Formats: sequence, structure tokens, C-alpha cells
Amino acid sequence: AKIKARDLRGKKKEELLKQLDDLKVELSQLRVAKVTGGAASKLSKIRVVRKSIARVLTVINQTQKENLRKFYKGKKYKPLDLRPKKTRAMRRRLNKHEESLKTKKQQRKERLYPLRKYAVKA
Amino acid sequence: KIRTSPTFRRPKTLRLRRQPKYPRKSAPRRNKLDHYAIIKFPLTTESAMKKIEDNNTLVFIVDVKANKHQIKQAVKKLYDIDVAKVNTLIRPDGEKKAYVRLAPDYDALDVANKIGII
Amino acid sequence: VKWPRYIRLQRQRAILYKRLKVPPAINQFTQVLDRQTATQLLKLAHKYRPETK
Amino acid sequence: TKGTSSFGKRRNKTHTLCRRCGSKAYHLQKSTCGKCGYPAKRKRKYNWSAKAKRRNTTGTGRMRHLKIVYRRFRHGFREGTTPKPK
Amino acid sequence: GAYKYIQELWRKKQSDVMRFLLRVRCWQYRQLSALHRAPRPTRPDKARRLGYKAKQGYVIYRIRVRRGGRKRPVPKGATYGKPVHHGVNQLKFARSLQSVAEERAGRHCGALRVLNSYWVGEDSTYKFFEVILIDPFHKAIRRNPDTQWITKPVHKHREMRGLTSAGRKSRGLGKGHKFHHTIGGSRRAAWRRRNTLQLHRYR
Amino acid sequence: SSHKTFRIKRFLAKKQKQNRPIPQWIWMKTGNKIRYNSKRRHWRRTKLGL
Amino acid sequence: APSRNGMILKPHFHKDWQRRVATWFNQPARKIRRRKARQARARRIAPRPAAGPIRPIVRCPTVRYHTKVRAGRGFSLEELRVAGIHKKVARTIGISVDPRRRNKSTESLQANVQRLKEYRSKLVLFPRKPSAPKKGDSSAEELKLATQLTGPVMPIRN
RNA sequence: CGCGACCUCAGAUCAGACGUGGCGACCCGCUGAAUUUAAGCAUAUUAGUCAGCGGAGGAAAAGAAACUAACCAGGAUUCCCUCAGUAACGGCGAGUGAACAGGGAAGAGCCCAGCGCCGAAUCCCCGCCCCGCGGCGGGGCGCGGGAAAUGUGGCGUACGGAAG
Ligand SMILES: [Mg+2]
Ligand SMILES: [Mg+2]
Ligand SMILES: [Mg+2]
Ligand SMILES: [Mg+2]
Ligand SMILES: [Mg+2]
Ligand SMILES: [Mg+2]
Ligand SMILES: [Mg+2]
Ligand SMILES: [Mg+2]
Ligand SMILES: [Mg+2]
Ligand SMILES: [Mg+2]
Ligand SMILES: [Mg+2]
Ligand SMILES: [Mg+2]
Ligand SMILES: [Mg+2]
Ligand SMILES: [Mg+2]
Ligand SMILES: [Mg+2]
Ligand SMILES: [Mg+2]
Ligand SMILES: [Mg+2]
Ligand SMILES: [Mg+2]
Ligand SMILES: [Mg+2]
Ligand SMILES: [Mg+2]
Ligand SMILES: [Mg+2]
Ligand SMILES: [Mg+2]
Ligand SMILES: [Mg+2]
Ligand SMILES: [Mg+2]
Ligand SMILES: [Mg+2]
Ligand SMILES: [Zn+2]
Repeated sequence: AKIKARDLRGKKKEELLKQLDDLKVELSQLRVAKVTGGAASKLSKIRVVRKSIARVLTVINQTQKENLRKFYKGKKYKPLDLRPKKTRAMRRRLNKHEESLKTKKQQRKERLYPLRKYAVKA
Repeated sequence: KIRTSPTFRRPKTLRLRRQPKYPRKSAPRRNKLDHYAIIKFPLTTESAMKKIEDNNTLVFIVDVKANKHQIKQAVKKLYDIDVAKVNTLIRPDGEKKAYVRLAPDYDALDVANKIGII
Repeated sequence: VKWPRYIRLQRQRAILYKRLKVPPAINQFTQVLDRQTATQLLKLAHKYRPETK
Repeated sequence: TKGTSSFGKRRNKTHTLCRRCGSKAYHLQKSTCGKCGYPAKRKRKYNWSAKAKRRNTTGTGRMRHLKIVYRRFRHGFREGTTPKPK
Repeated sequence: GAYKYIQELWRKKQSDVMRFLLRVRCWQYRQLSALHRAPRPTRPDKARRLGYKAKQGYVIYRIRVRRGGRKRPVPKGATYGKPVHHGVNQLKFARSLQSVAEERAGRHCGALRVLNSYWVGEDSTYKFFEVILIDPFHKAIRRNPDTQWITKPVHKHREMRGLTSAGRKSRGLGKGHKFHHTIGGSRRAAWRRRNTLQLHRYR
Repeated sequence: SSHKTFRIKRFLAKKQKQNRPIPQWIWMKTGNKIRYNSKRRHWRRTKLGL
Repeated sequence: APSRNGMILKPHFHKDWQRRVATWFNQPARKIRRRKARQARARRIAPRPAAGPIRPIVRCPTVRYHTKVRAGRGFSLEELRVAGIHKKVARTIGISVDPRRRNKSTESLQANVQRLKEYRSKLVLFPRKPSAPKKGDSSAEELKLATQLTGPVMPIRN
């Protein structure tokens, strides 16, 4: 019936591939019914099974790539799919540590001579 | 030592194998051209039905990245029937029509009544 | 043999240092300390080497 | 025979489709495109034709990546979060 | 320290010690190719006072610009125009050969950024410049605060906007009454403030 | 030219599929301003480029 | 083709000037931009003077103008070392410094010295952490009545 | 002959990174005409403009005097009013044409090399453990590998500075 993507996430891998194989079989039979000339019910139904294929493949690819990134969570060189894909200059930007670290000259200047909190009487 | 030939050649050095510290892309690409997406549907034209009736072939259309080998592997996995030969052409619409001549112990009229085209 | 260009230039640079009139300020470095005094100085100098990390 | 009877011999073509601009301007003998200059790394573009600039700039095609980068900029390139579920 | 001694040595150039040195260096550099990596500076004091701190990430190239003026790249004679603009032979180019040197070295290395550049030798037909490059994605550069300024995107390709010493000396700027025709950002910014009408709202 | 190449034959396949007329269920729509396929192409009149 | 009588004139329009004409239609938008920025700056430095630091008594250079006294760039080092304010502490508590100024006179130096000592008698400097004052901080009563002053701090009139 | 240090110089589908190309209204570098004006035209004018080429950023460039002045002296850059259609250039013809000073917008200053003195006191990279990890960073451990004395880091820069 109405397959949906909250009923697919705890589902294990091989029965998801079995569900995918059955939906592929059903799409192929409906295409043969289309070219033979079948019912308007079946010609309706091929959109339902294409989107069924679609959300099963969505659930498979999501649960694959989530496991990939919590496999590569703690590691230092993680693949390029799993790295942050923001814009090119924003990846080539200096990071939050190297823009923060100051030399000993200006940090002793910031120690000795800080900005004060003054107010001038009229 | 001694040199015999008067040409200096490049000394053949050592080249290590790729030992990559992390894979480039994480998941391998899923096979988008597989046994269901390789054949789309069979034809039901009068020429196609006369050919499956007489010459014991089937007339499919496939997508154009197929091989004759991929088409016969696909039909052998999808309908469990052995395939003698495959003749492909590209129609003027642009799909790749394929002609799947079966092994002579199978009969394509029975296969067509099995898979719906009649 | 037809040597590579870097081997040709690094030999004939030494040939040019033999050909040209080297000024004495550069000539003074090839008038060098001989071996039976140099090994004396180095076995003395090996005692006062700076520390390994 | 400067005109009508010399227009009959026109049967072997000079240009064909390029692979970067898609227009039929890829010369065969020079093997360089006329509108984009195919073996050159840089797009053939001149300022003496603002109309030939306006025919294909950033606003023309699909902008498959760049309309997406606009709608990602309007929230500031969030990643890794999903909205909290129901 | 030694660098005062060797900078006085490099200031004495007609002394025959230095004449022998830069003649043999100029021979070697003429033999070697047009654009090759020098492994360490020939002139370490001038490298250090231009910015080369000898750590990991600074490289030095030794490039050969071909010496001369600039004849006008026009077919055979024939500058089609008025007789002020006929002459092609005795024209001179606006940027120094040091700037052309650092320009084509920073072009050949797109990943690296030109810090400064200095002189090593000359003959009649070439001049030789050693140009200092910084690898801006190396972390000995990036974690050093007083030189992580080179790792910003505004300092992309300094040699071609003309922001180094050699490019800076050809834009005609600096304080003074000698440089009235560049006040504003540059020469063209001077021209552009001067040749616009400021049509106000109330006139 | 019965010695076509693949790119040329594919290009002709696309234009042959585009040359079919309008489907007649459209001009009963609501926001419709279409009366016939204006972009059609007869093989004597327009020679397609190429 | 000049007519009978009238000034012969040289209008500088022989260039192509219509591609470059700066028109001032964003004059009031630019003024409201600047004053909204000025209000934001003046409320983000909250008790400090909105006009910035204090700037010294300075006589104008040339023969046309030397009888008028205007506000200068910064206090020079010599009147700073006479007033006892440290070089690097002056601009951190609000006294503008340029080292490039000389002092060829004496009475202008002493006018700037008296002006600095007047400023140090007038300012109210808050303790850095409010829970623990130090010896160089003002009293908590005048801390309560500290506020900004608008316009240039101690306006300079001849 | 061999073995070993270094110096130059190659080779890698070596480990990790990086540049390429696009848009180009505003910005920066170079190149750069001629119609036009001079009632002709050649210098000039158009014009350091159109075209061309390279390169960026959210602004760019500039910038903390080898300055302006000649006064009772001002004091980084940039932008506006004004200086001024003035001084000045120009077949002194047509035409071109700044700057200082003053009033405003804004306001912020700094850092190396050298001179030196500190037992290279400095930096990069691998491995293991703990923490955080969609800006790969903090701490410890390494008889772990390199860089660097052909000079890294600390103090220190013309407003002087260091040591006692
Ligand atoms: Mg320092
Ligand atoms: Mg031809
Ligand atoms: Mg281009
Ligand atoms: Mg002329
Ligand atoms: Mg700058
Ligand atoms: Mg000069
Ligand atoms: Mg015809
Ligand atoms: Mg009249
Ligand atoms: Mg590799
Ligand atoms: Mg680019
Ligand atoms: Mg004329
Ligand atoms: Mg006329
Ligand atoms: Mg004429
Ligand atoms: Mg001109
Ligand atoms: Mg002019
Ligand atoms: Mg242009
Ligand atoms: Mg950008
Ligand atoms: Mg800037
Ligand atoms: Mg200075
Ligand atoms: Mg000024
Ligand atoms: Mg007037
Ligand atoms: Mg005359
Ligand atoms: Mg002024
Ligand atoms: Mg104000
Ligand atoms: Mg030092
Ligand atoms: Zn093309």
C-alpha cells in the first residue's frame, strides 16, 4: 500500500533491497501494461511506484551516508563528500583558531595598555 | 665503473604504489545502469509481433548505453531464458531497439504470453 | 658521453674557476688546511660539541 | 556564374557544433570555435559586443549550482543540522 | 653580525672580488634555463630584509628577463595613425624588468604569492632577478600571525595588480608635490575624480 | 548523408521528436494562451542548420 | 561664432563627460546612513565621548590663517611628557597622539599642557572590573552621574 | 674500487595540500588608437578615453611622510565644499589645467631586516591516549622523523632603543 519514509528507517538493509527489487519488478510490469494498453488505473499507478522507488532509494542512501560519517567522525582525513561543502572561499578562509591567535607583541600590548572606560564631565 | 654507450639515460628509479590515507569519495557509486533500467519495455507493433511469432526472437527497446552483452545478461536474469544472439539498432526516435533471438529450446510466443505482450 | 646539462655546467664551472684570474680574496679558501692538522683539530673539536636535543 | 550557378557547389561544410558553446561555429580545419574559441582555455568574450555578452552570461541557462548557492546564502550556509522533528 | 659586512660587500660592486663573483654567477645563470627554482637565496641579507625568513614555505626563483626596451608589436612599419604615433623603435615600457620578472614568476606559480624580488646579475642581453614566493596554504606560514596577512584573498596575485616594491615603483605614487597626479587611490583614481562633473541636487 | 555520426543522429532524433504538433487536451485548460505549435518546421522550408 | 559683446569662455566639455557624471540623488540617503551609523557608534561606546578623543590647540599654518586657532591632529610627545601622561596610555584613555608634531614655541606647549591637565581633572575613569576598584579610578558617586557629552570634547574657540 | 656526509639536480598513480575557469556595474596593472576640434592640417585636441590583455574584493587601491610649508607653523590615507576654471601648459591658437592652506565626513595605528643579547630559547609532520570535533583544534606521551646557525623565536624600529 502507501509506502512512506518513516516506515523504512529501522528496516534492515537486505529487506530494503528486496522491497526495492519488488518495486522495480512492479514498475516494469506496469510499463508493459502501458505499451500494451492497460487500464487508466495502471497508467496512474506508475507514478506511485516511481516515487516508491524514489523514497526507498532515498532511505537507503541516507542510512548509508549517515553511517559513513559516524564512521569518519573522529578521524582527521575524512573524504571529500563528507567534508563541509560550503563555498570555495569560505573553505579557503582561515579558521576560527588561526584568525584568533595573536602574537606575543600585541598580546602583551593588550595586557599592559587596555582600552579603558572613561567619561568626561561637562 | 664503465659506460659502453655514449648516451646518458635517465636512471630508472623507484615508484611506490598509491597508499591513500583516506578514500576520495566514501561510498562507491551504485550501479545506475542495472538489469531493470537497462530494458524499458518491449514493442507490440505488427512487425514486432510477427517477428516474435516466426523468428522466435523478442523485440525490446533499451537505453543507449547498453551492450549486446548487457542486453543478453539482462534478459537471462529477468525472464530466465537463454539467448542466442542480440541485434541492436538506434531508432530515429533515439532509443536503442534490440532484437533478442532466443535459444531454440525456448519459444518466444510463450515468453510473450508470460510477460504480457500479446 | 653527452652528459645532462646540469652535469655539464657544474663541471665547466670548476673549469672556469681554474681558467679565470681568481682574485685573492676568493683564492685564499683553496689554500686549505692539510689532513694531519685537520684531523688534530677535529679530534679536539669533537670534545666540545653542542648538545643533542 | 558568380551567382546562381555557383551556389550549387555549396555541399561540403565548414563549421559544425562546438562542445562548449553548443552553437554551430566549431571550424573544422582550424579546429577552433568561432563563438567561444574551443581549444583555448578561456571563453572568447569581447566588449565590443554587449549583445554577444548578454546572449550567454550567468543569468541565461539553468544556474544549477548558483541559484542553490543563493538560497543557501540567505540562511548563511548551514550544514549538518536538520530541523527538529515532530 | 655578518650581514652588515656582506651588504657593504654587495655595495662595493666594481671591486674585482664582486666583479668575479657576479660574472661567474651571471655565466651560470645564462647557461641554466629561464625559470628554475633556486634552492636558497644567492643574497641572504637582501632576502631577509625583503622578507625571506628562511623557514618552511618560502621558495625563491631565479628568472631571466630579456633585456632591452620595447618595440611596438605592430606589423612591418605601419602604425596606422597620425605622425605622433608613428615611431616604434625607441619606445620604452612602463614597468621595470624587475616587475616583469616577478610577474611571470608569479604567473608560472599560481598557487604561490610574490612577497618581493631582488637583483642577482646582468649581462648585455639578459637580466636576472630572484623573486621570493610564499606558499600561503602551508601551516608554518598560516599559524604565524605577522605573516598570515599573505594568506588572505585580497592579496591574491600581488605582482599583477602591482603591489610589490617593483610594481609600486612604476605607478608614480608616494607623498609629495611630485606626485599630484596620483592623489586618490592611484593615477586613474586621480584622473577619475578630476574629470567628473559633481552635479549636485541643488547645483 | 546516410553516413551519420552519433551526435548528429541524436540531434536529429531530438528535433524529430519536437516536430510533432500540440496535444489537443491543452486548449481546454484555464490559463491557456496557446492555439497551435508555433515552433514547427517543415523540411523543405527551414533547413535546421547543421 | 561669437555675437556682439560678451565674455569669451572655455567650457571644459570637450571630453565625453556623460558617461561619468556623479549625481547626488543619494545625498539624504547618505546623510541618514551616516547619522544612523553615528548613533550606533555613540551608543556602542556608551559613556565615552561620541566625538572621540580630545584634540589639541593648534594655530593654522600660513599667513592668511595664523591668527585663527583650530583643533589639531593629536597631542605631541613633548607636551605629553610635560603633562606626565604616558605615550601609550594617552590614546587608551582618550587623548589623541601624533608624534609628528614639533613644538617650536613655549606658550602653545604650555597651553596644551594646561589643556591636558584640565582634561585629566575633568574625566571620570571607571574601574575595570566593577567589583574591585583600584587606585586610579574615580569615586562611585561620580560614576553614577557619568554620561556622554555631545560635540567636540572641550570645544576650542579663539 | 667501495662506503659515507653535503651541494646541485631529477623521478614518482608517493603522503597531504594548492592554482587553473566564470561574472566583470564599482577596483587595480599594462596597452592604447581614430573619427572630432583647430572653420585646412602635421604639434596639440579627442585622450591615458573606446577597443585589447592580465588580476582581485565585498569593496579595491591608498596610508602612517625621504610630506605640506616659510607661518605665532601644520601633520597617515580616502571622500565632499572651496581653493579655480586660478598658478600653469598650449602652431601661447583652439583648447588644457592641478596643488597647498581653510571648513567638513571619518579617525587607529603599527611590524620586520639590520644593531644586538638570550645553551634554536623557534617551527612543520607522524604514532599513541584523553576532550571537542559540518571553520581538525586543546593537553600529555614519544632514545619518532624533518626544518633551521647560509639564522627561527623572545625583547627591539627612528615617537629612539637595550643592559646595569
Ligand atoms: Mg618581533
Ligand atoms: Mg576549408
Ligand atoms: Mg577573456
Ligand atoms: Mg598629432
Ligand atoms: Mg596595501
Ligand atoms: Mg625610481
Ligand atoms: Mg531547397
Ligand atoms: Mg547671429
Ligand atoms: Mg599523491
Ligand atoms: Mg580568475
Ligand atoms: Mg579639422
Ligand atoms: Mg569643419
Ligand atoms: Mg579635412
Ligand atoms: Mg593626451
Ligand atoms: Mg589630458
Ligand atoms: Mg577598455
Ligand atoms: Mg567573490
Ligand atoms: Mg586594502
Ligand atoms: Mg615612518
Ligand atoms: Mg594631507
Ligand atoms: Mg571664482
Ligand atoms: Mg599663433
Ligand atoms: Mg588640505
Ligand atoms: Mg565631525
Ligand atoms: Mg633575530
Ligand atoms: Zn564553441
